[PDB]
Amino acid sequence: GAGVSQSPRYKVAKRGQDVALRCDPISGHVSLFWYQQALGQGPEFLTYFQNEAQLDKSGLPSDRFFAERPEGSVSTLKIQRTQQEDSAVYLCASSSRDLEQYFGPGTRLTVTEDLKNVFPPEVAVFEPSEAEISHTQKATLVCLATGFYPDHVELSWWVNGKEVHSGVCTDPQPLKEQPALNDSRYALSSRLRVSATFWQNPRNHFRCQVQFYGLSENDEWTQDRAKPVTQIVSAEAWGRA
Amino acid sequence: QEVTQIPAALSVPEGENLVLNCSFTDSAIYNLQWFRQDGLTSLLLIQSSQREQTSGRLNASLDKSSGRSTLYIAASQPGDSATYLCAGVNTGFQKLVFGTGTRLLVSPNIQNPDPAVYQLRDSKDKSVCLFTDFDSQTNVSQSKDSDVYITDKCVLDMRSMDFKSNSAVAWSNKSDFACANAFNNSIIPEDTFFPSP
Repeated sequence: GAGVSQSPRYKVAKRGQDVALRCDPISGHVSLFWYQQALGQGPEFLTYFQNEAQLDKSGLPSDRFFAERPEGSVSTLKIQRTQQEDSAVYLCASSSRDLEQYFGPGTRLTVTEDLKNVFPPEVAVFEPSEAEISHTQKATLVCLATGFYPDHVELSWWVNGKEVHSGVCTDPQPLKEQPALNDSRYALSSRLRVSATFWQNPRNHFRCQVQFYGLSENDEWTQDRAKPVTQIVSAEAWGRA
Repeated sequence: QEVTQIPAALSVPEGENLVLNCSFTDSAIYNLQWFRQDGLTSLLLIQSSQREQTSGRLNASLDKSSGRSTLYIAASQPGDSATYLCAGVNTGFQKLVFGTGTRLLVSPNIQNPDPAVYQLRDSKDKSVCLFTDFDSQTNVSQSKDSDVYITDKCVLDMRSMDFKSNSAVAWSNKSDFACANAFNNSIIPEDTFFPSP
Protein backbone atom coordinates (compact mmCIF):
# COMPACT_ATOMS: atom_id res chain seq x y z
CA GLY A 1 0.00 0.00 0.00
CA ALA A 2 2.64 2.54 1.18
CA GLY A 3 5.16 1.19 -1.40
CA VAL A 4 5.02 0.17 -5.10
CA SER A 5 4.52 -3.57 -5.56
CA GLN A 6 5.27 -5.74 -8.56
CA SER A 7 4.42 -9.31 -9.45
CA PRO A 8 5.85 -11.77 -10.29
CA ARG A 9 9.23 -10.91 -8.77
CA TYR A 10 10.79 -13.42 -11.20
CA LYS A 11 9.58 -14.92 -14.44
CA VAL A 12 11.15 -17.47 -16.80
CA ALA A 13 9.24 -17.69 -20.10
CA LYS A 14 9.44 -19.90 -23.18
CA ARG A 15 10.29 -17.94 -26.36
CA GLY A 16 7.04 -17.30 -28.27
CA GLN A 17 4.78 -17.33 -25.15
CA ASP A 18 3.02 -14.20 -23.88
CA VAL A 19 3.85 -12.68 -20.45
CA ALA A 20 1.95 -10.29 -18.23
CA LEU A 21 3.71 -8.15 -15.55
CA ARG A 22 1.71 -6.46 -12.80
CA CYS A 23 2.29 -3.22 -10.96
CA ASP A 24 0.35 -1.92 -7.93
CA PRO A 25 1.24 1.77 -7.43
CA ILE A 26 1.32 3.51 -4.02
CA SER A 27 -2.34 3.87 -2.90
CA GLY A 28 -4.02 6.64 -4.87
CA HIS A 29 -1.01 7.79 -6.94
CA VAL A 30 -2.16 9.47 -10.21
CA SER A 31 1.04 8.76 -12.21
CA LEU A 32 2.38 5.33 -13.15
CA PHE A 33 5.54 4.61 -15.17
CA TRP A 34 7.15 1.52 -16.72
CA TYR A 35 10.90 1.24 -17.40
CA GLN A 36 13.06 -1.58 -18.85
CA GLN A 37 16.60 -2.19 -17.61
CA ALA A 38 19.21 -4.33 -19.46
CA LEU A 39 22.01 -5.99 -17.41
CA GLY A 40 24.72 -3.52 -16.28
CA GLN A 41 22.85 -0.58 -17.95
CA GLY A 42 20.44 2.19 -16.94
CA PRO A 43 16.61 1.99 -16.98
CA GLU A 44 14.90 3.03 -20.24
CA PHE A 45 11.46 4.61 -20.20
CA LEU A 46 8.65 2.56 -21.73
CA THR A 47 5.32 4.28 -20.96
CA TYR A 48 3.47 6.69 -18.62
CA PHE A 49 -0.12 6.82 -17.37
CA GLN A 50 -2.05 9.69 -15.86
CA ASN A 51 -4.92 7.81 -14.23
CA GLU A 52 -6.14 5.39 -17.00
CA ALA A 53 -4.76 7.58 -19.86
CA GLN A 54 -1.53 6.42 -21.44
CA LEU A 55 -0.16 9.95 -22.20
CA ASP A 56 3.35 9.00 -23.35
CA LYS A 57 3.94 5.58 -25.01
CA SER A 58 7.16 6.67 -26.78
CA GLY A 59 9.51 4.11 -25.20
CA LEU A 60 7.51 0.99 -26.05
CA PRO A 61 8.91 -1.25 -28.85
CA SER A 62 6.91 -0.81 -32.14
CA ASP A 63 5.36 -4.32 -31.70
CA ARG A 64 4.31 -6.91 -29.06
CA PHE A 65 4.45 -4.53 -26.04
CA PHE A 66 1.16 -3.12 -24.64
CA ALA A 67 0.43 -1.63 -21.25
CA GLU A 68 -2.96 -1.37 -19.55
CA ARG A 69 -4.28 0.54 -16.47
CA PRO A 70 -8.05 0.38 -17.07
CA GLU A 71 -9.25 1.76 -13.73
CA GLY A 72 -6.27 4.12 -13.20
CA SER A 73 -4.90 1.94 -10.36
CA VAL A 74 -3.20 -1.48 -11.11
CA SER A 75 -1.17 -1.58 -14.39
CA THR A 76 -0.26 -4.63 -16.49
CA LEU A 77 2.56 -4.64 -19.02
CA LYS A 78 1.83 -7.34 -21.61
CA ILE A 79 4.59 -8.70 -23.84
CA GLN A 80 3.25 -10.83 -26.68
CA ARG A 81 5.18 -13.77 -28.24
CA THR A 82 8.30 -13.10 -26.16
CA GLN A 83 11.80 -13.02 -27.71
CA GLN A 84 15.20 -13.47 -26.03
CA GLU A 85 15.97 -9.72 -26.29
CA ASP A 86 12.93 -9.02 -24.00
CA SER A 87 14.97 -10.47 -21.05
CA ALA A 88 15.43 -7.57 -18.65
CA VAL A 89 14.36 -6.10 -15.35
CA TYR A 90 10.97 -4.32 -15.71
CA LEU A 91 10.55 -1.50 -13.23
CA CYS A 92 7.40 0.27 -12.28
CA ALA A 93 7.22 3.63 -10.51
CA SER A 94 4.44 5.84 -9.25
CA SER A 95 4.18 9.50 -8.26
CA SER A 96 1.54 11.75 -6.67
CA ARG A 97 1.21 15.62 -6.72
CA ASP A 98 4.87 16.27 -5.60
CA LEU A 99 5.96 14.40 -8.87
CA GLU A 100 8.69 12.37 -7.04
CA GLN A 101 8.89 8.87 -8.59
CA TYR A 102 8.91 5.86 -6.22
CA PHE A 103 10.11 2.56 -7.70
CA GLY A 104 8.86 -0.96 -7.15
CA PRO A 105 11.11 -3.99 -6.60
CA GLY A 106 11.00 -4.91 -10.32
CA THR A 107 10.21 -8.07 -12.28
CA ARG A 108 13.24 -10.01 -13.50
CA LEU A 109 12.23 -11.66 -16.81
CA THR A 110 14.34 -14.32 -18.55
CA VAL A 111 13.13 -15.54 -21.96
CA THR A 112 14.65 -18.94 -22.87
CA GLU A 113 14.27 -21.15 -25.94
CA ASP A 114 12.76 -24.07 -24.02
CA LEU A 115 11.89 -24.60 -20.37
CA LYS A 116 14.15 -27.73 -20.37
CA ASN A 117 16.99 -25.11 -19.97
CA VAL A 118 15.70 -24.43 -16.42
CA PHE A 119 17.59 -26.13 -13.57
CA PRO A 120 17.48 -25.73 -9.80
CA PRO A 121 20.80 -25.41 -7.99
CA GLU A 122 22.65 -28.17 -6.19
CA VAL A 123 23.73 -26.81 -2.77
CA ALA A 124 26.70 -27.84 -0.65
CA VAL A 125 28.32 -26.58 2.57
CA PHE A 126 32.09 -26.79 3.15
CA GLU A 127 33.33 -26.82 6.73
CA PRO A 128 36.06 -24.57 8.13
CA SER A 129 39.69 -25.65 7.85
CA GLU A 130 41.43 -26.59 11.12
CA ALA A 131 44.44 -24.61 9.81
CA GLU A 132 42.33 -21.43 9.54
CA ILE A 133 41.13 -22.02 13.09
CA SER A 134 44.65 -22.37 14.50
CA HIS A 135 46.02 -19.49 12.36
CA THR A 136 43.30 -16.91 13.03
CA GLN A 137 40.85 -18.28 15.67
CA LYS A 138 38.15 -17.62 13.02
CA ALA A 139 36.21 -20.21 11.01
CA THR A 140 34.85 -19.70 7.49
CA LEU A 141 32.04 -21.85 6.11
CA VAL A 142 31.49 -21.80 2.32
CA CYS A 143 28.22 -22.50 0.52
CA LEU A 144 28.20 -23.38 -3.18
CA ALA A 145 25.10 -23.26 -5.37
CA THR A 146 25.84 -24.89 -8.71
CA GLY A 147 24.24 -25.78 -12.04
CA PHE A 148 21.25 -23.45 -11.89
CA TYR A 149 19.38 -21.55 -14.61
CA PRO A 150 18.02 -18.84 -14.78
CA ASP A 151 19.99 -16.64 -12.36
CA HIS A 152 16.89 -16.22 -10.14
CA VAL A 153 18.16 -17.22 -6.70
CA GLU A 154 18.29 -15.85 -3.14
CA LEU A 155 20.93 -17.37 -0.82
CA SER A 156 20.72 -16.96 2.97
CA TRP A 157 22.56 -18.28 6.07
CA TRP A 158 20.87 -19.55 9.24
CA VAL A 159 22.39 -20.25 12.61
CA ASN A 160 20.17 -22.30 14.99
CA GLY A 161 17.18 -21.19 12.90
CA LYS A 162 18.07 -17.45 13.01
CA GLU A 163 19.13 -15.65 9.83
CA VAL A 164 22.61 -14.15 9.98
CA HIS A 165 24.07 -11.19 8.07
CA SER A 166 27.22 -10.26 10.02
CA GLY A 167 30.28 -12.09 8.66
CA VAL A 168 28.53 -13.07 5.40
CA CYS A 169 29.47 -12.34 1.80
CA THR A 170 27.59 -13.74 -1.20
CA ASP A 171 29.09 -13.16 -4.64
CA PRO A 172 27.36 -10.13 -6.25
CA GLN A 173 27.52 -11.95 -9.66
CA PRO A 174 27.22 -15.64 -10.61
CA LEU A 175 29.90 -17.55 -12.58
CA LYS A 176 29.22 -19.24 -15.92
CA GLU A 177 29.67 -23.01 -15.69
CA GLN A 178 30.16 -23.15 -19.53
CA PRO A 179 32.35 -20.03 -19.92
CA ALA A 180 33.31 -20.72 -23.61
CA LEU A 181 29.59 -20.88 -24.64
CA ASN A 182 26.77 -18.34 -24.87
CA ASP A 183 24.21 -20.74 -23.29
CA SER A 184 25.33 -21.49 -19.71
CA ARG A 185 24.13 -22.63 -16.28
CA TYR A 186 25.45 -20.73 -13.23
CA ALA A 187 27.29 -21.13 -9.98
CA LEU A 188 27.33 -18.86 -6.91
CA SER A 189 29.35 -18.93 -3.68
CA SER A 190 28.84 -17.51 -0.22
CA ARG A 191 30.89 -17.37 2.96
CA LEU A 192 29.89 -17.15 6.60
CA ARG A 193 32.75 -16.46 9.03
CA VAL A 194 32.30 -16.94 12.77
CA SER A 195 34.66 -17.06 15.73
CA ALA A 196 36.39 -20.46 16.16
CA THR A 197 34.76 -20.86 19.64
CA PHE A 198 31.31 -20.54 18.02
CA TRP A 199 32.13 -23.10 15.29
CA GLN A 200 33.60 -25.44 17.93
CA ASN A 201 30.21 -25.77 19.75
CA PRO A 202 28.60 -29.05 18.38
CA ARG A 203 25.17 -27.75 19.35
CA ASN A 204 25.45 -24.94 16.75
CA HIS A 205 23.60 -25.73 13.53
CA PHE A 206 24.49 -23.86 10.30
CA ARG A 207 22.30 -23.96 7.22
CA CYS A 208 22.78 -22.46 3.77
CA GLN A 209 19.40 -22.00 2.00
CA VAL A 210 18.92 -21.15 -1.64
CA GLN A 211 15.50 -20.16 -2.86
CA PHE A 212 15.32 -20.83 -6.58
CA TYR A 213 12.55 -19.24 -8.64
CA GLY A 214 11.48 -21.53 -11.43
CA LEU A 215 8.40 -22.98 -13.09
CA SER A 216 4.77 -22.74 -11.98
CA GLU A 217 1.82 -25.26 -12.06
CA ASN A 218 0.70 -23.61 -15.36
CA ASP A 219 4.03 -24.32 -17.14
CA GLU A 220 4.07 -27.52 -19.10
CA TRP A 221 6.73 -30.13 -18.37
CA THR A 222 7.65 -33.04 -20.62
CA GLN A 223 11.20 -34.04 -19.48
CA ASP A 224 11.57 -37.19 -17.38
CA ARG A 225 13.46 -35.32 -14.62
CA ALA A 226 11.61 -33.52 -11.80
CA LYS A 227 9.87 -30.32 -12.86
CA PRO A 228 12.13 -27.38 -11.83
CA VAL A 229 9.51 -25.52 -9.83
CA THR A 230 10.22 -22.71 -7.36
CA GLN A 231 11.85 -24.42 -4.38
CA ILE A 232 14.36 -24.21 -1.56
CA VAL A 233 17.57 -26.22 -1.81
CA SER A 234 19.69 -26.31 1.35
CA ALA A 235 22.83 -27.79 2.89
CA GLU A 236 24.01 -27.78 6.50
CA ALA A 237 26.71 -28.46 9.03
CA TRP A 238 27.00 -28.79 12.76
CA GLY A 239 29.86 -27.29 14.79
CA ARG A 240 32.80 -29.55 15.73
CA ALA A 241 35.05 -29.50 18.86
CA GLN B 1 18.33 13.98 -24.00
CA GLU B 2 21.53 12.05 -23.25
CA VAL B 3 22.65 11.60 -19.64
CA THR B 4 26.46 10.92 -19.33
CA GLN B 5 27.63 9.31 -16.06
CA ILE B 6 31.34 9.15 -15.28
CA PRO B 7 33.15 7.05 -14.19
CA ALA B 8 31.48 3.78 -15.34
CA ALA B 9 33.39 1.93 -12.58
CA LEU B 10 35.12 3.30 -9.54
CA SER B 11 37.31 1.63 -6.93
CA VAL B 12 38.11 3.67 -3.80
CA PRO B 13 39.84 2.77 -0.49
CA GLU B 14 37.43 3.12 2.46
CA GLY B 15 37.69 6.44 4.26
CA GLU B 16 38.21 8.56 1.13
CA ASN B 17 35.67 11.01 -0.18
CA LEU B 18 34.49 10.20 -3.69
CA VAL B 19 32.88 12.06 -6.58
CA LEU B 20 30.28 10.72 -9.10
CA ASN B 21 29.43 12.92 -12.09
CA CYS B 22 26.38 13.18 -14.23
CA SER B 23 26.13 15.45 -17.26
CA PHE B 24 23.15 16.07 -19.48
CA THR B 25 23.06 17.48 -23.03
CA ASP B 26 19.64 19.10 -22.48
CA SER B 27 20.00 21.55 -19.54
CA ALA B 28 16.18 22.17 -19.35
CA ILE B 29 15.84 19.87 -16.30
CA TYR B 30 12.69 19.92 -14.09
CA ASN B 31 13.98 17.41 -11.47
CA LEU B 32 17.21 15.43 -10.91
CA GLN B 33 17.16 12.15 -8.99
CA TRP B 34 20.04 9.99 -7.71
CA PHE B 35 19.43 6.34 -6.94
CA ARG B 36 21.21 3.38 -5.42
CA GLN B 37 20.79 -0.19 -6.89
CA ASP B 38 22.07 -3.28 -4.98
CA GLY B 39 14.75 -2.31 -7.37
CA LEU B 40 15.84 1.37 -7.08
CA THR B 41 16.47 3.09 -3.73
CA SER B 42 15.84 6.88 -4.06
CA LEU B 43 18.77 8.77 -2.52
CA LEU B 44 18.17 12.42 -3.39
CA LEU B 45 15.76 14.54 -5.44
CA ILE B 46 16.89 18.01 -6.68
CA GLN B 47 14.24 20.54 -7.91
CA SER B 48 14.70 22.88 -11.00
CA SER B 49 15.38 25.84 -8.61
CA GLN B 50 17.46 23.88 -6.04
CA ARG B 51 21.24 23.75 -6.54
CA GLU B 52 21.87 20.91 -3.98
CA GLN B 53 20.38 18.15 -1.72
CA THR B 54 21.88 16.16 1.20
CA SER B 55 21.05 12.89 3.06
CA GLY B 56 23.70 11.76 5.58
CA ARG B 57 27.19 11.37 3.99
CA LEU B 58 25.55 11.91 0.53
CA ASN B 59 25.42 15.36 -1.02
CA ALA B 60 24.35 16.12 -4.60
CA SER B 61 24.74 19.38 -6.50
CA LEU B 62 23.06 20.61 -9.71
CA ASP B 63 24.99 23.13 -11.86
CA LYS B 64 22.44 24.86 -14.15
CA SER B 65 25.18 26.54 -16.29
CA SER B 66 27.51 23.54 -17.02
CA GLY B 67 24.65 20.99 -17.28
CA ARG B 68 26.06 18.82 -14.50
CA SER B 69 25.09 17.05 -11.25
CA THR B 70 27.74 15.76 -8.88
CA LEU B 71 27.15 13.21 -6.11
CA TYR B 72 29.65 13.50 -3.24
CA ILE B 73 30.04 10.57 -0.85
CA ALA B 74 31.99 11.53 2.27
CA ALA B 75 34.20 9.10 4.31
CA SER B 76 33.27 6.15 2.10
CA GLN B 77 32.46 2.75 3.69
CA PRO B 78 32.53 -0.76 2.12
CA GLY B 79 28.71 -0.84 2.62
CA ASP B 80 28.45 2.08 0.11
CA SER B 81 29.44 -0.40 -2.66
CA ALA B 82 26.56 -0.47 -5.21
CA THR B 83 25.49 0.90 -8.56
CA TYR B 84 24.62 4.62 -8.47
CA LEU B 85 22.25 6.00 -11.10
CA CYS B 86 21.53 9.58 -12.09
CA ALA B 87 18.29 10.58 -13.86
CA GLY B 88 16.61 13.77 -14.98
CA VAL B 89 13.10 14.89 -15.96
CA ASN B 90 12.98 17.52 -18.76
CA THR B 91 10.69 20.56 -18.44
CA GLY B 92 7.43 19.73 -20.26
CA PHE B 93 7.82 15.93 -19.78
CA GLN B 94 7.27 13.33 -17.00
CA LYS B 95 9.63 10.42 -17.82
CA LEU B 96 13.06 10.04 -16.20
CA VAL B 97 16.12 9.73 -18.51
CA PHE B 98 18.90 7.71 -16.85
CA GLY B 99 22.67 7.54 -17.13
CA THR B 100 24.21 4.07 -17.50
CA GLY B 101 25.32 4.08 -13.85
CA THR B 102 28.51 4.02 -11.81
CA ARG B 103 29.51 0.65 -10.30
CA LEU B 104 31.19 1.68 -7.04
CA LEU B 105 33.45 -0.59 -4.99
CA VAL B 106 34.70 0.81 -1.69
CA SER B 107 37.59 -1.47 -0.63
CA PRO B 108 38.05 -2.27 3.09
CA ASN B 109 41.18 -1.10 4.89
CA ILE B 110 42.76 -4.44 5.87
CA GLN B 111 44.56 -3.42 9.06
CA ASN B 112 46.40 -6.80 9.42
CA PRO B 113 46.83 -8.66 6.08
CA ASP B 114 47.37 -12.47 6.63
CA PRO B 115 46.95 -13.95 3.11
CA ALA B 116 46.27 -17.68 3.06
CA VAL B 117 44.73 -20.44 0.93
CA TYR B 118 42.74 -22.95 2.98
CA GLN B 119 41.18 -26.25 1.91
CA LEU B 120 37.56 -26.87 3.14
CA ARG B 121 35.78 -30.27 2.99
CA ASP B 122 32.07 -30.91 2.25
CA SER B 123 29.89 -31.44 5.42
CA LYS B 124 28.27 -34.41 3.55
CA ASP B 125 35.36 -36.30 -1.06
CA LYS B 126 34.38 -32.75 -2.31
CA SER B 127 36.43 -29.67 -1.36
CA VAL B 128 36.90 -25.95 -2.08
CA CYS B 129 39.93 -23.66 -1.80
CA LEU B 130 39.46 -20.41 0.08
CA PHE B 131 41.90 -17.54 -0.60
CA THR B 132 41.37 -15.16 2.25
CA ASP B 133 42.68 -12.29 4.44
CA PHE B 134 44.65 -10.58 1.69
CA ASP B 135 44.97 -6.76 1.47
CA SER B 136 42.56 -4.84 -0.79
CA GLN B 137 45.37 -3.99 -3.32
CA THR B 138 45.24 -7.74 -4.20
CA ASN B 139 42.92 -8.61 -7.11
CA VAL B 140 41.67 -12.12 -7.91
CA SER B 141 41.87 -13.07 -11.59
CA GLN B 142 39.33 -15.30 -13.33
CA SER B 143 40.29 -18.93 -13.97
CA LYS B 144 42.21 -19.72 -17.20
CA ASP B 145 41.16 -23.45 -16.97
CA SER B 146 37.47 -23.85 -17.98
CA ASP B 147 36.87 -26.74 -15.50
CA VAL B 148 38.32 -24.70 -12.54
CA TYR B 149 35.85 -22.20 -11.09
CA ILE B 150 37.13 -19.08 -9.31
CA THR B 151 34.90 -16.39 -7.89
CA ASP B 152 35.73 -12.72 -7.59
CA LYS B 153 36.72 -11.42 -4.18
CA CYS B 154 33.93 -10.70 -1.67
CA VAL B 155 34.11 -8.49 1.47
CA LEU B 156 32.65 -9.88 4.73
CA ASP B 157 32.31 -7.75 7.85
CA MET B 158 32.28 -9.32 11.35
CA ARG B 159 30.85 -6.16 12.73
CA SER B 160 30.90 -7.08 16.47
CA MET B 161 34.68 -7.76 16.12
CA ASP B 162 35.63 -4.63 14.05
CA PHE B 163 36.99 -7.03 11.44
CA LYS B 164 36.62 -7.07 7.69
CA SER B 165 38.14 -9.58 5.28
CA ASN B 166 38.39 -10.33 1.58
CA SER B 167 38.05 -13.80 0.10
CA ALA B 168 37.61 -15.71 -3.14
CA VAL B 169 36.59 -19.36 -3.64
CA ALA B 170 38.00 -21.88 -6.14
CA TRP B 171 36.74 -25.40 -6.87
CA SER B 172 37.02 -28.17 -9.51
CA ASN B 173 36.13 -31.86 -10.19
CA LYS B 174 39.57 -32.37 -11.89
CA SER B 175 41.91 -35.00 -10.30
CA ASP B 176 45.09 -32.81 -10.51
CA PHE B 177 43.27 -29.92 -8.71
CA ALA B 178 45.07 -28.74 -5.54
CA CYS B 179 44.85 -25.52 -3.51
CA ALA B 180 48.65 -24.94 -4.11
CA ASN B 181 47.82 -24.11 -7.80
CA ALA B 182 44.18 -22.93 -7.58
CA PHE B 183 44.98 -19.20 -7.61
CA ASN B 184 48.01 -19.45 -10.01
CA ASN B 185 46.46 -16.90 -12.43
CA SER B 186 46.35 -14.12 -9.74
CA ILE B 187 49.07 -11.86 -8.29
CA ILE B 188 49.14 -13.46 -4.87
CA PRO B 189 51.34 -12.04 -2.04
CA GLU B 190 54.77 -13.71 -1.71
CA ASP B 191 54.03 -14.39 2.02
CA THR B 192 50.66 -16.26 1.29
CA PHE B 193 50.18 -19.15 3.77
CA PHE B 194 49.64 -22.63 2.25
CA PRO B 195 49.03 -24.87 5.30
CA SER B 196 50.10 -28.52 5.56
CA PRO B 197 47.24 -31.18 5.49
